[PDB]
Amino acid sequence: RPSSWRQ
Amino acid sequence: RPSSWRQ
Amino acid sequence: AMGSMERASLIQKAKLAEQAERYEDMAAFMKGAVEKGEELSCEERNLLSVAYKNVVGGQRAAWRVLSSIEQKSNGPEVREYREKVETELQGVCDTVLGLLDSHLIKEAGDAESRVFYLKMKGDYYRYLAEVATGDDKKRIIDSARSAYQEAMDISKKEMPPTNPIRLGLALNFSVFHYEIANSPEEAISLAKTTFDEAMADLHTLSEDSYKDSTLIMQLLRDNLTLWT
Amino acid sequence: AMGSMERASLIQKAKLAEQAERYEDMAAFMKGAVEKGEELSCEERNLLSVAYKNVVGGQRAAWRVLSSIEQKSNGPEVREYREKVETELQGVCDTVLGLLDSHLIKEAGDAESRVFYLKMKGDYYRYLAEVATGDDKKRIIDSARSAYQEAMDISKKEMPPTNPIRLGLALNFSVFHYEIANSPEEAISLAKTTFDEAMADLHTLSEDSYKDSTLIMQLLRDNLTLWT
Ligand SMILES: *Cc1ccc(-n2ccnc2Br)nc1
Ligand SMILES: *Cc1ccc(-n2ccnc2Br)nc1
Ligand SMILES: [Ca+2]
Ligand SMILES: [Ca+2]
Repeated sequence: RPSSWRQ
Repeated sequence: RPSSWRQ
Repeated sequence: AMGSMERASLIQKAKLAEQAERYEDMAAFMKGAVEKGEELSCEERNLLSVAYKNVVGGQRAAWRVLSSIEQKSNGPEVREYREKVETELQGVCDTVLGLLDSHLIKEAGDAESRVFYLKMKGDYYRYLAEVATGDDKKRIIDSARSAYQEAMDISKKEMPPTNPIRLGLALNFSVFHYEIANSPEEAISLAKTTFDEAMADLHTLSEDSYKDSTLIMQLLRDNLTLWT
Repeated sequence: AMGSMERASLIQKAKLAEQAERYEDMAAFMKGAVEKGEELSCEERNLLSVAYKNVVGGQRAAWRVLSSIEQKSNGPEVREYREKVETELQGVCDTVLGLLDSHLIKEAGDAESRVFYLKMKGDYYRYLAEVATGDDKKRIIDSARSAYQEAMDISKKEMPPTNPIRLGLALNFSVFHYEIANSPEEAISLAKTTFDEAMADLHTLSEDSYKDSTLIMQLLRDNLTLWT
């Protein structure tokens, strides 16, 4: 549900 | 490039 | 590899893998179900088709990316990796064609099942033809043509012009004509005649059948728009 | 399995697999490159991370679909298939953690490489924690915490507050606090302090570095908006 690191 | 059958 | 699992369990897990978008798993489950030796229901045929179409569809998309890079370049790495993906794609097509030949097609007596499997056989020979370059390329093309043609003959005799499998078969045979057989006029003629004869049969359909048929008719229309 | 291929060839093919969106292949190529025993460059570390994050990311998404179906239901098939996906996910996490332990982390002396690998170690223990239920769940959680904490300590000492790996590490440690450790106040405090200290350092950056940093700051902001 929350944003972890992504490109 | 053309469309074959798809769902 | 699925020999110890119940047929019903393989089918149930194929549906779960579809929900999870795990199409490799889905294909392996449905391969196991086919290898139980019983004929497949309408729903089960759809699961088999969806699973392998998604697996090979990802391989085809990757092969096209890599083939494009290879063409622009022309070390050995791009060619080697395109070859690796190509071999994996060919193995999946061979697996599907083997299921159809042992023994789905020979046990399929109803028009809906026999046309469904022959359309699959045409499709997977078409995917083999997309990557073919050697001495068997012409024979691969004719194997696709022959399978599609038998399916067309049955569908015209046994199915209404709006039947979704008849429409999808005609759509894909027209793509075969255009992209594989270098016969764009045949492709356009087949698409137009298929669309027009379906249009004239729509009045016979329920609202839900109407929706099923017009969806595939729109794909024929999209191709005619692209091609003319 | 990649022992006979040149290191440079494995890296080149990893980049091709990324272009083709073949992340399983990409991960296997980068595993082979790591197993050559040489340290990894900044670019190579990114390839390794991207490959495995995409592989495990698909497994996590499938596990969540199946876990949701299992919870609504509560035959053995849903549980069995969730377990199968879970075991495959755990195997991939174990593989990555093994690469970090043999011997990427111990050879990483620069802050940028050591923080990068310790953030990875925290991430893959976090993914193990997402599915953990047995007697080792608390130890898995503490292994993630310990790895993140060492990375945080180094990054605060050795990196500017806008450094993208420092920002991404803080983002993921905050997600760990919120989702795994049941510490939403710690999660929010870490995200706010990280964002505010990065904002005050933006004036030192070039336009391209500014873009890199504000991208990850927006993810911190998105979480704060979700959480408050
Ligand atoms: C090739 C193909 C496969 C399935 C279908 N379809 C759509 C809706 N019902 C059915 Br059968 N059409 C074409
Ligand atoms: C976890 C992580 C991985 C890479 C990056 N990143 C983005 C741009 N440059 C770099 Br290094 N941030 C966070
Ligand atoms: Ca029969
Ligand atoms: Ca070193």
